[PDB]
Amino acid sequence: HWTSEEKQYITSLWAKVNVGEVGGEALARLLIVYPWTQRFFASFGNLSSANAILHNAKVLAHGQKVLTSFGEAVKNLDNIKKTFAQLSELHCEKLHVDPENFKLLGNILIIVLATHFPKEFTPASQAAWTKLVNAVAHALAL
Amino acid sequence: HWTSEEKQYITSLWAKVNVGEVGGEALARLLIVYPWTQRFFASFGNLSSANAILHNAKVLAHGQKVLTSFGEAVKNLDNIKKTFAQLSELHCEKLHVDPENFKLLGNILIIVLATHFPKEFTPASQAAWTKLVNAVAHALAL
Amino acid sequence: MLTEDDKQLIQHVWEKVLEHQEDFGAEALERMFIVYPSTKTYFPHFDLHHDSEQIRHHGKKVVGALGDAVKHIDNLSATLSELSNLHAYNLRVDPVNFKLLSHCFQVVLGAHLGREYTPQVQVAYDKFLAAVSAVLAEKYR
Amino acid sequence: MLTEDDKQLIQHVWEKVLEHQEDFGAEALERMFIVYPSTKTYFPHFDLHHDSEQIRHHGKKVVGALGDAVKHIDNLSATLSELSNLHAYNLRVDPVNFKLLSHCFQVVLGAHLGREYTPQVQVAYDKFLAAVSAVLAEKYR
Ligand code: HEM
Ligand code: HEM
Ligand code: HEM
Ligand code: HEM
Repeated sequence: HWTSEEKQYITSLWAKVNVGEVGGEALARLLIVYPWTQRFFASFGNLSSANAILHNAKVLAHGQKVLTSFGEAVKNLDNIKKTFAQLSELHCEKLHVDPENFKLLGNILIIVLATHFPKEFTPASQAAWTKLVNAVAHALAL
Repeated sequence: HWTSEEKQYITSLWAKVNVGEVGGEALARLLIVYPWTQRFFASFGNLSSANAILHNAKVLAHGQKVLTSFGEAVKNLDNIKKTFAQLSELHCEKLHVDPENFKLLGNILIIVLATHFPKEFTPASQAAWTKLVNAVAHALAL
Repeated sequence: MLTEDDKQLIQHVWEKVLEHQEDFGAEALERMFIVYPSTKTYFPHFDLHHDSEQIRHHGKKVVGALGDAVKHIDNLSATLSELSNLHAYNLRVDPVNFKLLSHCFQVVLGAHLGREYTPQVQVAYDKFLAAVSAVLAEKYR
Repeated sequence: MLTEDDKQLIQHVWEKVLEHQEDFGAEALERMFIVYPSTKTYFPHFDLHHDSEQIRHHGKKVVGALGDAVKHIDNLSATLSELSNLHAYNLRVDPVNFKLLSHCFQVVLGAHLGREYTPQVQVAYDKFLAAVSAVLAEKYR
């Protein structure tokens, strides 16, 4: 499972993360880089362009909630499966989001973290965080 | 989990399956339709063409073993994860086969079963068998 | 790339499909809906019961577009331009779903062709269906 | 499709990459090897320790090919034809791995660019890297 070193790469970097900023970034990037994901946010209003998306208050607020959720994995690295069970039912049975999109959001978060923490986001750190988003993606695909 | 009806769609169709024929078919098709998979079979000799692959004794024998393995899932539908644990380590740590290829082989098997059992391979049957190969692919990706 | 042999193998199988565009299209759609239930959310306006008029009418339209693609294999993008704008801009179809429908179509083909759906035939259709899928999703790139 | 704006955003970032082809290439390769260890099996002949000559020399070659692709974005297939035959016929590279390396390259870019790796920049490079990946794997279709 998680090695003490991996857990350190995760907890130490997350303690510095601006959840609202990174969350809004990750979600806006998901909608912009993989536009079909916009299908699930018809109620968020104008998403007609990259700029419209980056200035969409609802998109930003939502990303904040998403990254906050990721935070619950960081804070309980050994019970990720149990922690996301509820959200798993929500995204599958209720929202019908193809699991592949969970992996894509994860990849986006990895890139965002890199742009915010170039010095600390070493290859080893990336390995630990990639393991993290993958575990969340796995738990949600449950 | 598995509904009695699903288990029936699996066990009843499998009892009629010619393991050697379907196995050879599935493996030959994997190597032909997704040629990069040939990378893992350098010792099997000539795979230089579709015809060469279909007449490759080693490819045929191997498919037989693969479908025989699938048979172990059919025969113990509730312990698939435990049944393939050994093979999971083999394909990952030892062979380093990307998990995505497990899904591709599964899809191929679905198509092969359809060409052999058109009458019995109804949409409902396909649903049960798709659930089966996916579970095997999941257990192996473990 | 699609070879001349691929095209010939495709045409031989397709003239059969053309004789029952509605039956094949509907069967491929229903397998997708039943095997991959998440795809049903794209059709809330459809009565999705077996053989509904909407499913049959739509199945024929899908087969019809694929037939046009077969006819203009060297000019896919242009030929499907209107459909590409539809699936991307209007319907927001997840690329993954094109693979699901392509796969279900191969199952229908395999079931109807029996031993004639050889590995060579499967390759040709895999190449073909993947090319059509790429075009119907190019608006995302 | 890649727009003119995409190309400009790509070029602006790339002239920086060109100043350290070796550093960037090696960093992208090492992240792939460390994050996705399965990719290392393609390089058994390589000394894979951090900054090995082989990794550095190869990283520059990869960046070099990407640079050529940037220069001939409208003629990718032909430009990478030799490389496409290599990765498919000789190396048998699993298509999935092109996505892994493309992703690691974006991480390197994001790390080096900071807030300049905007969503618009990411889109352009995503489109670009996906197009290059498609070509390097077209021999499978
Ligand atoms: C795998 C990473 C993801 C995590 C951790 C996550 C987490 C969450 C959480 C916690 C909520 C509830 C919002 C609230 O607090 O009210 C939510 C809602 C939602 N998510 Fe995700 N999500 C993920 C990926 C995705 C993906 C990939 C999609 C599809 C593009 C998606 C689509 C949605 C939608 C449509 C909602 C409903 C929001 C609304 O109706 O306002 N999510 N997610
Ligand atoms: C997910 C479905 C699969 C199952 C159930 C399966 C099962 C097996 C089994 C039981 C063996 C041992 C052969 C023996 O009896 O000695 C084996 C070997 C092997 N498999 Fe798979 N396999 C699967 C998919 C794959 C895929 C997708 C690949 C990659 C293309 C692959 C590559 C190999 C290789 C290289 C060997 C070693 C055979 C040799 O060295 O002769 N397998 N597999
Ligand atoms: C083999 C790939 C596909 C082809 C060739 C295709 C072709 C078409 C065509 C020609 C139409 C318009 C029919 C008309 O004019 O009445 C259409 C409509 C539509 N398609 Fe597809 N399609 C494909 C895949 C998909 C997938 C994967 C989905 C998502 C599950 C999808 C969802 C839809 C929807 C929702 C409509 C609207 C139809 C209506 O409201 O009647 N399609 N498609
Ligand atoms: C961004 C996509 C890629 C590009 C542009 C690219 C480009 C190249 C180039 C130009 C060479 C030849 C170097 C020379 O002439 O010395 C090469 C070699 C090679 N590539 Fe790639 N490549 C890519 C992705 C991959 C991937 C994903 C893998 C698999 C993990 C891979 C494995 C190899 C191997 C094994 C060699 C042989 C090199 C040697 O023996 O020195 N490549 N690549």
